[PDB]
Amino acid sequence: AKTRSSRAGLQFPVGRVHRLLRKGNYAERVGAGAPVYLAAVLEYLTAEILELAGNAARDNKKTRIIPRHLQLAVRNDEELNKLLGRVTIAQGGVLPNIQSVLLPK
Amino acid sequence: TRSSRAGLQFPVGRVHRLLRKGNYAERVGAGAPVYLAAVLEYLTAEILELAGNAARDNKKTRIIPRHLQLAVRNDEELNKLLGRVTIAQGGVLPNIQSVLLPK
Amino acid sequence: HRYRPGTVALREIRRYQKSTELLIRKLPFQRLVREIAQDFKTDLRFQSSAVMALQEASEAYLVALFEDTNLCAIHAKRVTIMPKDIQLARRIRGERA
Amino acid sequence: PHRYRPGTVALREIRRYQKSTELLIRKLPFQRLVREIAQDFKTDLRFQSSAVMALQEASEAYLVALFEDTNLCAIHAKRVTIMPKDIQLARRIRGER
Amino acid sequence: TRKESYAIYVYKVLKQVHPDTGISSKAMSIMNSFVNDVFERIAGEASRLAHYNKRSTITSREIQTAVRLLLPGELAKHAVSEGTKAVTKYTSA
Amino acid sequence: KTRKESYAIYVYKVLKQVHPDTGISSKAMSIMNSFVNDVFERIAGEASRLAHYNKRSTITSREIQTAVRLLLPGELAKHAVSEGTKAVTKYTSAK
Amino acid sequence: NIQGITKPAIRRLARRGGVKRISGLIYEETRGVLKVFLENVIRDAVTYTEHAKRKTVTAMDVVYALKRQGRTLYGFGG
Amino acid sequence: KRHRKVLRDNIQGITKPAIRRLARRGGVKRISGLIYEETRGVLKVFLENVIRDAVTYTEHAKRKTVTAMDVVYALKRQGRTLYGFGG
DNA sequence: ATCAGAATCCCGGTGCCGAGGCCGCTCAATTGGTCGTAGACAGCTCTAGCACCGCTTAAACGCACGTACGCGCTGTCCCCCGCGTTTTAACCGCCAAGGGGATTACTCCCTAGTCTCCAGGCACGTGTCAGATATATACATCGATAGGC
DNA sequence: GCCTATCGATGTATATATCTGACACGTGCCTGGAGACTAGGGAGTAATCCCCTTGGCGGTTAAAACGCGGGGGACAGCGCGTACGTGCGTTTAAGCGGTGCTAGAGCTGTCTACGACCAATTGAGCGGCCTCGGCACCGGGATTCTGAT
Repeated sequence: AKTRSSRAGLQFPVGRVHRLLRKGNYAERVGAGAPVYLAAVLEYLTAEILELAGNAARDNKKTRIIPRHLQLAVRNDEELNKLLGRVTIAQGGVLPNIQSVLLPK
Repeated sequence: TRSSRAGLQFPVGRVHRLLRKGNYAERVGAGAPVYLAAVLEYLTAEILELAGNAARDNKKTRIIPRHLQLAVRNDEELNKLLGRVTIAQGGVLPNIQSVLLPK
Repeated sequence: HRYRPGTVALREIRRYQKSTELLIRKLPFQRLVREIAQDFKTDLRFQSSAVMALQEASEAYLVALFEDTNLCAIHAKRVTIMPKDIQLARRIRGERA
Repeated sequence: PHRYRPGTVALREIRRYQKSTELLIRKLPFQRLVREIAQDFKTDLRFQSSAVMALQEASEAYLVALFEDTNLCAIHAKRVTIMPKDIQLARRIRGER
Repeated sequence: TRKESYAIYVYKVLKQVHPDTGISSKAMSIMNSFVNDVFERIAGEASRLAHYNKRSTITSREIQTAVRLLLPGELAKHAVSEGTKAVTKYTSA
Repeated sequence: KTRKESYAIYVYKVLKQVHPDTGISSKAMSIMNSFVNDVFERIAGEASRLAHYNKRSTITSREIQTAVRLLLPGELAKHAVSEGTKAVTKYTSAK
Repeated sequence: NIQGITKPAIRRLARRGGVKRISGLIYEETRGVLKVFLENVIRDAVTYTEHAKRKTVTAMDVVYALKRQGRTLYGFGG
Repeated sequence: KRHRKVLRDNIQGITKPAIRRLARRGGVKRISGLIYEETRGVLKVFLENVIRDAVTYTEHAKRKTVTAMDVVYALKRQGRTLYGFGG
């Protein structure tokens, strides 16, 4: 368990995050605890999106998450759609939505 | 001083220092602050010229936030540049839709 | 004598688009700011300039929203602005979910 | 004979295309248009196979969102047809010019 | 050439959340871009916050407050919790 | 007390250049200072991102030129670019 | 005290916006919109203040929060 | 006939059924007839902005080929971040 | 087309405090020198972007007809608007605590920086399984028909 | 004037069958991360000064609030006619396979100017303090809009 990610209990890297912070000119002295926190946050968000997209894949009888499933997961959820609202997912399409005025009677 | 050497009134040295303490890049070239100061001076001159023209049209001899707002919103390019800015104590440009006016 | 419905309205539009003052009253807005803030952290002090800036931003935002609302009203061949107009204007801007 | 009515086939088209990720503008004409829009800014310019595809994806995403806003402006004015006034309003409220 | 990506880490997270579900190369290319974008947003907010307070360091706290500012309410409240867990049991060892 | 800096004198010299007899109020002074700061940070962040994009570590005049071309509008990015090039040229001419 | 934003105040705000005639239901909608706006802009000012070990919400915090939401305010400290 | 062809202006190459298809993905039931030459102009303007920014990116790097990263950067400079095509 | 008559313009006197100078001072910019990484510059490889033709084939185009949606008109109504009147609290002017922001100096631990060492991380090459794609089914959506009720 | 049986017209969804192309997994390697250690300054601490927000009082005015009449606009209904949808047959060009070339991306290696740091010096620039003129105002006339004659 020599890796910092092992001590942090995260799958996302901590050394890579620290290197990116240092070489990104974000500040002149990156703290030792910042990479762990940021890696944990990114892992949390990735897990949230992936778990929401896999449910859509299951509902569509698919064993592979394609961009459609990611689009459905992000746009359906209110918080993710708020964070990723003004962002385009390539080959994601649009949410099915037809409005009451247009439907026939 | 580099400001006189560059033929500017804006501060080249302070622009260099601010580019340096802002973490923008590890290294800052010699010509970057001169160019940035020249561009800033040109933009300031443009805004001040239009604002002073507006103040003269209003007979005010001192530019006030209202004149700055009028100058910015009357010029298309400056309005695009300052398009999501809200100049304090500036007001709104006079505009009433034709439908609202009586026939 | 009396003025017809609409003419003094035009006079007020020509009056208030010509000034640069703050239309909302200062003290009620101050109280609103503090009661909103208390929901996040208790007993927060405010710099006078902080509330002044908040008021200026709020008036600017509301005036721009009312401009969009008026455009929406004119779209429907109406001169009255209605809540649906504000809803449409805020939505198109993406401000409303 | 069998004759569907104004708007009956349209709804099936909406359901079909809203369920698909396919790129609804054909690639070659859009590529040509991209190159000639790029040729006013700089001559002797080449494009990768993926740059044009990214441009097209962004373009139809933008246009689809704009058409959603246009339909909603149309419904605002008690209409089902989307007209150029609707697009102009839906781009004015969002600040684009 | 030599190129780096987050793909393997996203795939391990996938195996945790959904051990039986796979992912395409395009979905992975989208998830990697998402991770990078969120990284840049949070890091830039933290850097600006350090600049505001005349500081010169990005600590775990500045990341916490950038998370609070950026992420929505519920996502922010869960992300701060799990990040605090990670940092506290990292510093424990 | 503290020691604060502002772009208040240089703006006041540019004002004398454009309009020799016009003045500026304190609120307008602060507004112009905020404008200068905002433009500075915009054109510096754009240059920093451009340097990062090309695996670059130095912010030189070329980055500032291209950032002024990306950020500023069509006709306002022409006179500004010419002025910057002139300033750089005459600065490098003199020692 | 959201009712403190009086009907005539909203009417004046509408007149400065070019509105000629206002429905009677506009006022509550405007008050709600203003409350959401203020909540959004103060939840960030209070965070900028909490991170600083300050109990006073300065104009700089408000300016930073407003700039963060794409609303740059000139003249109040920036 | 076996002489030459019209050489259509290619902003017309974005044909009527293509614009109609885009509208139908947007949830539009009925469409006007004057909304095609307006959609063409809107798309053209959008492309001019994005391509000008991406060609500035390309020129700064001293390249003759417009990379996908240039397009992504140009889009992200305008609040239109594109996921999946680089970055 | 016309008057009287509210409501902004126009003008002169007043006068208050903020903009515009002038000074003392310090700390930040400038000059001069040295050193080291970094970047323009030459060179070579070969990836992939450029045009074209050939061939298929589904989308696009042109045209006809019919229906329904848009637009103008009319009429009823109610709900806003403009004025008067009475009520409320915002504004301001002043004084006064005292809580909290900003400084100061001291001090210790956290982070950059260096060197060594090796295991995590992807390119490359791979086998096979999810999914594209079918055409078959079987079953709904939908005028159109014409029956009483 | 229904709306309810019912047609035969098309569309969608679901069923099993066989491929491929792209997705997992493994292999070998190396470049970046981990483990030592150092020096040093950035952040935390306590302590002090003093601005500055808070709350209180009183007065006075403006503004907000409530009520009224009435007229102008929102809304429903109706009719007309042109535009848009839908289907047919025919024509056009996109899509994918070729062909061939070569410009240009991307790598290494070189080396030398530009810049990063330090130290000593000095003057630009900031604040203290001061003053004089301009603008907000106040009230008085003329003016231009107007509102029913």
